[PDB]
This record gives sequence, structure tokens and C-alpha cells, in this order.
Amino acid sequence: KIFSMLEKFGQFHWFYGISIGQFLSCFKRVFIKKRVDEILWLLYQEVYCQFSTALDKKFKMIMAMTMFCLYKFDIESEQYKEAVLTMIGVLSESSDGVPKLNDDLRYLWDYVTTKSYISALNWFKNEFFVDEWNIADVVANSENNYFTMASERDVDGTFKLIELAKASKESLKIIPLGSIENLNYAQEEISKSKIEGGWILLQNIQMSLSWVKTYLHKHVEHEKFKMFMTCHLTGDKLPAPLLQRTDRVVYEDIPGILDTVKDLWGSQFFSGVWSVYCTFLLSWFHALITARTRLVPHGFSKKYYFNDCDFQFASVYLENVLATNSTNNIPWAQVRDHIATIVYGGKIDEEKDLEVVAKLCAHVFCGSDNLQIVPGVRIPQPLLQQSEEEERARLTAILSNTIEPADSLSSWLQLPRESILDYERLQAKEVASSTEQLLQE
Amino acid sequence: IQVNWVEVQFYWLDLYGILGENPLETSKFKSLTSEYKMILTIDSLKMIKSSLSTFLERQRRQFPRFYFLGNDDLLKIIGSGKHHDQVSKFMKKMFGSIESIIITGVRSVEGEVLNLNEKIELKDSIQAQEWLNILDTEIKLSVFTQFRDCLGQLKDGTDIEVVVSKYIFQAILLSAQVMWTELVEKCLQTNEFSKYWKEVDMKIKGLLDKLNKSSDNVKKKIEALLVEYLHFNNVIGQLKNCSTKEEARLLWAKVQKFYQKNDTLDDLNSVFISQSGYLLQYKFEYIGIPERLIYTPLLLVGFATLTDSLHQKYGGCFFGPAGTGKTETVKAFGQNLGRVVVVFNCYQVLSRLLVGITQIGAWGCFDEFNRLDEKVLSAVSANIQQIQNGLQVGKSHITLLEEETPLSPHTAVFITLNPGELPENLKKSFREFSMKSPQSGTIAEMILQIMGFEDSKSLASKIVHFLELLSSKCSSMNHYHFGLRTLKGVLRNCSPLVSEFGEGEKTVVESLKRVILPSLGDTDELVFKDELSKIFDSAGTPLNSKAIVQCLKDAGQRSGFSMSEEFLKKCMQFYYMQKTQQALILVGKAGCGKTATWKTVIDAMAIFDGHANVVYVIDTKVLTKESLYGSMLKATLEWRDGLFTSILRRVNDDGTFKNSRIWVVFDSDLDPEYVEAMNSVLDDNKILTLPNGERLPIPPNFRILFETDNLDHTTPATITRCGLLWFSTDVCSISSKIDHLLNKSYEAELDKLKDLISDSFDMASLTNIFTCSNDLVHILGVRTFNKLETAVQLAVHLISSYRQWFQNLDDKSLKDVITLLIKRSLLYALAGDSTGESQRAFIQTINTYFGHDSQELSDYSTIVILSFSSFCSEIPSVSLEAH
Ligand SMILES: Nc1ncnc2c1ncn2[C@@H]1O[C@H](COP(=O)(O)OP(=O)(O)OP(=O)(O)O)[C@@H](O)[C@H]1O
Ligand SMILES: Nc1ncnc2c1ncn2[C@@H]1O[C@H](COP(=O)(O)OP(=O)(O)O)[C@@H](O)[C@H]1O
Ligand SMILES: [Mg+2]
Ligand SMILES: [Mg+2]
Repeated sequence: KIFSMLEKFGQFHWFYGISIGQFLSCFKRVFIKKRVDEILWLLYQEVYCQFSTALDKKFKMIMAMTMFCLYKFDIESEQYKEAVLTMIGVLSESSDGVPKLNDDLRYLWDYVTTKSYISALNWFKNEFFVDEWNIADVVANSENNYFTMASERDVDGTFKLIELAKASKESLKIIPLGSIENLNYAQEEISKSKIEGGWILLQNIQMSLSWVKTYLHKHVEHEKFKMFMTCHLTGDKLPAPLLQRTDRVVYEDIPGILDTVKDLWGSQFFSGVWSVYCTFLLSWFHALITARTRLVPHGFSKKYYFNDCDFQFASVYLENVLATNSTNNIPWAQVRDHIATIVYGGKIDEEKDLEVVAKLCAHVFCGSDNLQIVPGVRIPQPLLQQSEEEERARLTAILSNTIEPADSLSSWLQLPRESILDYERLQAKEVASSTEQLLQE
Repeated sequence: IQVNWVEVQFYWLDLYGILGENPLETSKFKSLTSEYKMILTIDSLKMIKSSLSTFLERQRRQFPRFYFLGNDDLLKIIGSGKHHDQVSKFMKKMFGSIESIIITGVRSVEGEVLNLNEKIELKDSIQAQEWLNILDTEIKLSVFTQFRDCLGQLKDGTDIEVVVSKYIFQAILLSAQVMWTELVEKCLQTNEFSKYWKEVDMKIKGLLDKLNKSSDNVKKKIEALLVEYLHFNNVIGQLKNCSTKEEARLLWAKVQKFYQKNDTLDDLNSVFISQSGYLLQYKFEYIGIPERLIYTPLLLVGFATLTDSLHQKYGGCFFGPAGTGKTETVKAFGQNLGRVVVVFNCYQVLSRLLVGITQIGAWGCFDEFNRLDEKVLSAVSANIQQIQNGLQVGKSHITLLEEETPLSPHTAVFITLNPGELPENLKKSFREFSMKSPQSGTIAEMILQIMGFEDSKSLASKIVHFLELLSSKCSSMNHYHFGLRTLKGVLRNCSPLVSEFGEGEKTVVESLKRVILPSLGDTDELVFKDELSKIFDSAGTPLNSKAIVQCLKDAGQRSGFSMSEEFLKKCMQFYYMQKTQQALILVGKAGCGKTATWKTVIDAMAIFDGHANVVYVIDTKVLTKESLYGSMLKATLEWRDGLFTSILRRVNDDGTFKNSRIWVVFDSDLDPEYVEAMNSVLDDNKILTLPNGERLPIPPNFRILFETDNLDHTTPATITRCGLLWFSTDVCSISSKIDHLLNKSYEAELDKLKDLISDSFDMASLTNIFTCSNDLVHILGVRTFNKLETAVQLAVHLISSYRQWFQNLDDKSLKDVITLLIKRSLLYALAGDSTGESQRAFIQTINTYFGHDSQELSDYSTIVILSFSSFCSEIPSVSLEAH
């Protein structure tokens, strides 16, 4: 039954397919680690632990809730099954009615009644499943040699891989692709690493899929040697024999707005005091618009991708504005229009999204004496007799002092709570609908 | 082997002119020429030419502009090193917008002439690359000195009408741009704008008055300069209405500004263009007098995003719905900076042109980058990614296409897309922009302002509201293009009508009728008429065309065609629509009357003008591509003449064809392959590009027609380029077609016989007969309108067979014989394509509707020699043997 569920998962996306031998090795892991009911429970925990990391967040919750449903339908009584299907139906807005009543059930009813969809979806993972595997756990407990990492756009696992390098004492050779010289360098470095060793990394094989499907299937126990491959979930389909021969892992984006501000601010090394202030405001605006992007049905109309190239373009534009102005009268309207229309609004085809970006630019780049960019913190204007090192010191201090509240998706992004609850309702509805479709057959 | 010997001789002479007259390949060529002089040597010469690519590549590297032409054409040009021919007539493909050389001058495609600073001596000893480089440098420095003395005259204080009639369009254009920028900056140092606004308004009025009375080329120049002068007026008017100085500074920084460096020792790099703080160097390349785009605010936004992309050496990507003007935006950006953007209408030729434009330094736009196959798309994406990676890192040289080639610092690559997308490698180094629908109101308003209409803003608003009402209310046909292209077509066709209808709403209404009404159905025509009554105040007063109508009626009477109201309407539409458009497309159902319509129009024009008419009915699909145009035989480098090329050569060489109107009718389906090779004549160029490179001119009276039945495989570009006339309903009645068929069958007691036959075809019973016949089940379903051509002809020929026994019988028996033959022909033509039981049912219907007084046609009845009998007496019993 669990393998049929995983086959149904693989029938949806090209990255979620599962082989029979993988499931049999996952079952062998139960007896390797250190009565029939305990073996069954360990099987459920081990399958979830080893096959959550190959799926994204929505399919993580779908798999967890379906596997909990299967185990509890086998173990518990009929009234338990009817109650759980009632809660799934009211989450999916398909069936209505109070459960016919257990601390877990009343906790879950308290979660559902107060309209907390995230808590209702995470209750299964919080209650039943114990262990969760990060990138280090899946790379350490793998006998495989080639690792394929997939993620959405505007997020990269390369920083996590360098963190693992600093943790596992290894050196990565990042190999960008896209040019024939880079292809020859990649082939030379793979030939070097397959003989000597060392962790070898490949970035974004999506545009080099031709070289991949002409080289890597034919190319596919060295010590301290693991090959990491990075692709994109939304890109073109990878070859099936290549996919079956590698340990597929999906890396997930951060939820922190202020963490994105820190990440953008720590990578800007220097161009006077006003350039530093403008770069700080640009980092905050980039983090705010990137955070607002991910709320696809409500924050925007479609899915856009404001990468670091847009930040580089806007930074060069701010540098050119600050350089060619000797009166220190910053043209705030000019930079607002050029950022909302040319830099960030260029790829936007809709009109409402352009209005959203224009409103965000008017709120962030207003250039007032006391700017409250979020409901939490206010950024004062710089003084004309301060060094750039002092300016960076006070900007770092005001970044470290402030904290991110629980409702940062509403207050910081300037969104009503109704939109957030409606988005969470849509997420829970599609998760529960997919679970019901899995559970009927 | 005569053709092989001729080809070998031609190859030997060409290569001797290329290299022999002025090492291993040279020795092999010398040995092969010695063997040919002693005497299948063609493959050896082809392999020698293939091995001579390194010398060919060095020749192409000597002067970069020679690279554009093909290998055969370049070999032909470099082989003619003494005659100084074929290089001036084919440098349009190299220089993009310059047609011929006058050295004392050059001629662009539009006909503008450039006067060089000084003459260049031409001699037979000078090779192609040296004098070509001298000509290029002299052209650029002549453009710079025209710039210089234009600013000398303008800063002197002279009038603009004296300098608009002297120098080329680029010089006066950029002189006006720089002068306007200086005045706007000087008046931005203060808060006074009305004086220079009034001055440029008076300049606009003076250029309009000079436009009214000058020649055609000068008229084109004044139009292309009034576009920018109206833009200057718009910018100054916007800056005048600004409340604060900050808003004025914002508006001035948004628009495109021009400056000149007065301190650099260099000349061609003394101009930088400022837009939102970024700088670009003007190139001083020649473009001619092209169709200047109307500077809408979205055009300035497109210029701003292309400037922002090119400041950091990123490519420019545009995407959006088709028809929003992205290709023209890129071209206008290129020609605003005085350079020609090379257009690749989307592997060997593509990457060849790509390395050519990255070696020359000219900008290249990949228009419609959504139609290539996956492998070539990915590989050219890798090529452009390599080019952009070289440009961003400032590499002096690039290893592109497995050769080491220099990288020009001014090379840029642009992409336009038509979704309804850019690959990852390209998107890592390109800037995507999504331009919206263009301001049709502003474009139409400015076009009307140049054209001299006293009411421009309200009239343009009414026109765009009318077109949007038709796009929202009419049916969703595949050929209903109501975008900006057809609006510009309406405005362009408003130009010949003003000489008789005047600058006003009436000309717009009449041209709107003439180029919108033909391409609509029936309910669409009703909607068009109602909306034209509602929006435009003019009711569409009739014009004076009684002479043409009478000529049409005389043509119909002498050709047998009757004149219904709808046939008259279609003929008048076709005539008024062929008065302006060169190549026309006639569409409609099968057998609806297209050929009759245009034949009647031709006869009417022949009577009205007294002018000779030549018709070449050439079906498109009956000739192959080689037979219709021409085939270059690769066996011996020979040429074969196609039919259309042969008749163009015959009409060009000619004294009969110099005083005649010659018409080519393509009376079959529209093939995309047969028309994409014809695209060179459909536009205003009117020049046919043969596969061998021959350019045959087409006279203005050489009017092309088309005649098909469907448009599902016709490109929308050819739909807009050619005129489309739609036959929604038949141009005939049943009685009129019957009368014409009778008349042509008579032409192909006689008067009494004709009168009796015509009186026997009573329309009252015939309409019911045809209505009953249309309800039956017919195999290979053909309309009754296309069965009348047999139903009349069969009866006419049967009576023509029985005419010689018609002088020895009574009148009633003659009427019975005529009626029986008519009933038999009606049976075997209308219901003659159905079952026997249905044929018998049609006999019962015929006997019911033609009355019992007439002779009752039986199921097996006939006429034997005359007496009435059946076929049962005509059956011979056959005694067959065993084997
Ligand atoms: N004014 C008219 N009065 C009477 N009959 C007419 C008139 N105009 C056309 N017809 C008839 O229409 C018939 C249709 O033939 P025609 O040559 O016009 O077809 P067409 O337009 O070439 O059709 P297709 O190419 O689709 O076969 C003619 O045979 C002619 O008898
Ligand atoms: N700003 C403008 N001024 C004048 N004409 C314009 C302008 N923008 C677009 N057009 C007209 O719109 C027409 C359609 O452009 P088109 O070639 O279809 O663009 P694309 O190929 O990118 O869709 C062109 O013939 C052009 O003359
Ligand atoms: Mg285009
Ligand atoms: Mg025809």
C-alpha cells in the first residue's frame, strides 16, 4: 500500500519516482538499526524519514498525513477512521460535521476550529513521526556516490553545501556550466575527482541538459569523494536512468524576512555614507519583495523570480544616481520610478503586480526623515559627518536589535490577515484533496 | 559533357580572376587549370574552393562588412577586380540600408544621397577591401562633417528650411536633437519655457508649410523630421506643465537626451546620449530616411530599459503579445543611435550571421525567437551566452564557433519573443522586458498631425474607439486583424484620397470603408455600418462614380453578367481597393463569382481608361516551385527560368508593355512556401529576389491578384500586407445564373427556340424544385448553384441535337419535347448524384411541380428516332459462349 502511494506520488512529478530496490533497502534499514507491530511502526517511521527529503513541503505534509491515515486505519477502530475522515473533509471543504468523540483528537479539533491550517497539517508530523533528516543526515547515511539536489528558483543549496564542507572537512569544486569551455573543465574535473577524490559540485545542469544526456548516463567506492548535482524542480525533465542512479534530495527555502536582509547586507563590501544607506534600503526592499513573491495567489498574481541580477542592476543604478549628484539632493522620485518600472517591474506583464511593486517602492524609497519601513523598526537618516565604517556599524546594530514577529507575513509585507488565512485555507484544501484522492484508491 | 566543361571553364576563369591574376591550394589549382587547358574536374574545383576557405576567411577578416554576402556572391565580387561592377548593386545586403554608390556619393534604399567630404580615386590596381575601408571611413567622417556644419549653421542662427533641403536626414536630425537638448537644459537652469515652446511650434508650422509644397523625397525627410519635432513639442509641453522643479527634473531625466564632446581629439566618438544617467556612444552609421516611430511614452520606457541593459553589457529581451511593436522599438533604438540593427528572421547561416555581427560590432536582433527546433535553439543560446560572457568580462578575443575571433566592444545582441521562452543560459545574462499595448491614440494623433488634418486628437480617438468597438463586437474570424498595423494602413490609405475629399472626417470615413468593409462578412458588415453611423458624424455621402458604374454595367452586358446590388457592391469594393493596393487576395466559397467579378472589373477599366490589358492566369499549385520561379542546377551551376520570372523579364525588356496594364492571377490555394519566396515584392520595395540573385523590377501597373477559397494556412503578415476581399454570399441569383448560362451556351426559328427555352425556365416553380433538391442526400455534396452549369448546358445541347427534326411537327409536340428534355436534364444534373429511389422521388416531385399539362417524364422514359418510348425496347440479348 505504501509503495502504491509512492508510485502515485511519482506519477505526479518527474522527480518523485521511486524504484523497488530503494524501498527494499529502506525496509532493510529497519532491521539494520537498533514485535510485528513494532516492526510495522519502525517501517512507517523509516519510510517517512528516508522519503520525506525527496519531496517538497506540500508533498511532505501529504505523505505524512496519508501514512498516518493508513497506519491509524489499520490499527484504530472504525469511529477513529470516521472522525479522521471528517476532519480531512472539513479541511478540504468537502464534508461537514462535528467529530463523534483521546487528547490528540481534541487538540486537533482545537487546531481546526480556530482556523489554524498550518498547525492542523503539521499535527501529524508532530505527533506520529519522531525523526527528521536534514542534508547532513541524508549525505552521511548514503552508500550512493552521486547526489542530485533540486529546488525552486530564487533559492540555492550551494550555501548549505559549503556549510557541510565546513562541517565535514571537505573541499568543494564549484563548476558553473553554460559554455563549452566550462563543459571541458567539468569533464576534466570529473575525471580528476573520479581518480583522486574530493567533493565535486555541479550547478544548474538545466541548461546543460544536452551535455548531461550525452555524458552522464554513460559516465555513471572512493574515499572522501561525493558528486553533488544541482538542478531545478520547475525546469525540464531529467533522464530517468540518471535519476534512478542518484539520491534525490529537495532543499527548501528559508521563511525569514530579516534573515534575507542580513544575507543581502553581509555580501555588500565596499561609495560614501549615502551609498551605504541606499544599499541598506535596497537590501530591505529586495527582501520585502522576495518575501511577498512567494504568496502566489494573494501577494502577487503569478510567480515571479527577482534574482540577484536585479539587485545588482538596482545597486549600479543607485551608485550612478549618487555619483552624478553633487548637491546631495537625492532624486527619490527618479529612483522610485526607475526601480518600479525598469529594474524590478520590467519582467512583470500584469498591471496589478506593477501597482504592488510601485506601492512597495513608494513605501520603502520614500526618503523621509523618519522612515518606518516595517511596523517594528525605524531607520533614521545618516549624518554628513559619519564614516562609512561607522555607518555600517550602526546599520548592523539596528539590524541586530530588531526581531521578526510571528505575523511578519502580514505587518512587514503590508497584507491583511484575511489574505493570509485564505492562502493557508487554499493550501490545506489542496493538501487534503490530494490526500483524499490518494485514500479512496 | 558540354555542361560539365562549361561549368569547369567558368570555375577556372572565376578562380583565376580571384587569385591567379593578382600554397598547396594554389599549386593544385594551377595543375587543374593546366589539365583543363590540355583538355569530371568539377568536384575537384569544388573541393579546391572548399579548401580555399582560409584565404576566404582572411579576405572576410580584412574588411568586416564583406562578410554578410554569401560565398558565391563574394567570390563573384572579388573576381571582378578591374571592372568595378556588381559591388555597388549588392552592398544593400552588407550596409543594410544603402542601395548603390554614386567616388562622389552613395544612395540609400529610400533614395537619399550622401555627399562625401572628398572624392576617392578608383583604379584597377586597388583591391576590394582597401577601397571599401576607405569608403567606410569617408562615409563616417562625411556624416561627422555634415553634423559639424549643421551645428555651424544652426548656431549661426539661420533658418531651418534652408538646411532641410541641403544635407542628409541624420545630420539635421541629430542637430535638432542636440540644439533642443541645449535649449531645454538652459531653460531648465531657469523657470521659463513658453518662449522656446512657441519657437518650436512655429518651426513645426514652417516645416508643415514646406512639406505642403516640396518634392516627394524632401516630403519624406520632412515627415521623418516632424516626428521628432512633435516629440520635442510634447516634451517641452510636459515640462511646462510640471508643478515643481523636481518633477521637471524627473521628466527631463526620463526622456532621451543628446550631448556632444567638444574637447576630445577623436571625431566619431564625440557624442554621448544620456537617458536616466547612462551613456551610449553614437556610431555615425548611415540609415537613410526610414519610417520614424512616433515617440510614445512606452517607446521611451523601452529605450530606457534597453539603455539600462546595455550599460552593463547585458542583452535586451522583449516579450509580449504579437503586434505590440517590439521589433520596431529595437530598430528605432538602433537608428536613434545611428546604426542599423541586423535582423535574423527566425544553424549554419544563423551562427554565421552571429559571428559576423559580433566581429563587425553592429547590433543584432533575433526577431520571433520562438520557432527554431530544440537543438539549434539550445546551441545558438550557448553561442549568444558565450558572446555575452565575453562582452561582460571585456575579453579582447573570443573562441566562438571553434575559431579565435576578435570581439568588438560595441557588439550587442537583442531578442524578441512572442509567447501565448528564454532558456536558462540566455536568461542568466539577459534583461527581460514586457512592453504593453502601444498608445494607438497618441500614434494616430501624431500621424494625423503630420498629414495635416485640422482635427487630429478627437478624430484619432474616434478611430481607435471605432476599431476597438469592431474588435469587441464582430465575430472572431481568423482574418480579423484590428490592431495598430491596420490602423496605420487606414492612415496610409487616407493619403491618396485627400486630393479629392479634403482634409477632414470624410476622408477617414471613406478610407475606413475602403479598407475595412471588404474583409467582413454580412452581420459584420451590418455591425460596421451601425457603428460607423453611431461614432462618426458623417453619414457617408456617395461620391461621383456614375461613369465607372455605367462602364461596369456595359462590361457585364457584353460579357453576359447581370448586375445585382451585391455584385455591384463587390465590384465597386474591388475597384476602389485595387486603386491603391498592389496585390489583392480574393476569397470566398467555391463557385461564388470571384473570377467573374475581377473579369468584369478588368473589362470596365479597359472601357473606362482605353488602356490595354494583359492577363496571365497562373495557378499557383499546378506548377512546382522550380517551374514557377526558377531552379539553379547544382550539377553545372546552370539556371532555368520560371514562368513568373520569365514574364517579368518579358514585361521589363519590352514597346507594347510600356502602355498596358498587366495582371497576374493566382487562381488556386495560398501556399505559405509559394508566398514566402514572393515576400520581396509584396512590400513597397517591389523588387523580386531570384534564387540566383537577379533583381527584376516590377512596373507600377503590374497588378497581382489572388483567388482561393480558404485562409487557414495564410500567414497574418501576408494577410495585412495584401488586400483581402471577402465574398460572404453569392453575387448572383439563380435566374441570373440560368440566363448567363443560356446566353453563353447559345454563343458557344433560332430566335423562337431561344425564347421558348428561356420562357420554359420559369423561376417560380424552379425555386421550389431547387429547394426540394437541396433537402435530399447527395453523394459528393455540391451546391445547386454549381449544378445549374450542367442543368442548363445538358438541356441546351439535347435541343441542339434535336434541332433538325423541329421543322416537321406541331407546336404542342415541340413544347412537349422541350419540356421532356428539360425535365430529363434537371433530373440528371440536380438529383443525378443520388440513389435510384431518390431519383424516382425527384421524378414524382418534378411531375407534381411542372403540372399535368406538360409531358409526364417517366423513370425510364426517353426519345427515339422522333417518337416517345422507353429503354426496354433497346436491350439486345447477348448469347455468350462458355469460355
Ligand atoms: N452577374 C452575373 N449574372 C449571372 N451569372 C453570373 C454573374 N456573375 C457570375 N455568374 C455566374 O457565376 C458562375 C461562377 O463561375 P466563376 O468563373 O465566376 O467562378 P469562380 O469565382 O472562379 O469560382 P471558383 O474559383 O471558386 O471555382 C459563372 O459560371 C457565371 O455563370
Ligand atoms: N511607437 C510607435 N510609433 C509608430 N508605429 C508603431 C509604434 N509602435 C508600433 N508601431 C507599429 O506597430 C506595427 C506592428 O509591429 P510588429 O512588427 O508587429 O511588432 P512585433 O513584431 O514585435 O509584434 C509596426 O508596423 C509599427 O509600425
Ligand atoms: Mg516581431
Ligand atoms: Mg475561380
